[PDB]
Amino acid sequence: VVMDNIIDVSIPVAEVVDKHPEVLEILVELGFKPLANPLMRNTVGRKVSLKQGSKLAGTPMDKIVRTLEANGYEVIGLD
Repeated sequence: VVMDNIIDVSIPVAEVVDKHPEVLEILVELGFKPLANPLMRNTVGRKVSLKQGSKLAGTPMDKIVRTLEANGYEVIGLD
């Protein structure tokens, strides 16, 4: 059963990164690289979810979901 490493794409990106610090290295390769810096991530990243952010960054959600699954995560909060 899935228990750990769950990522909700519908909550603010900062909340994701706080819960999963290791996921930041993945996200910066998926159009979220300004959020590498804590100050940026805790400003813009508190307003934008992965779903919202992907539309702004022009990264297709399928690319994000595939990448996250390939690195051990289970994704929730999809449309």
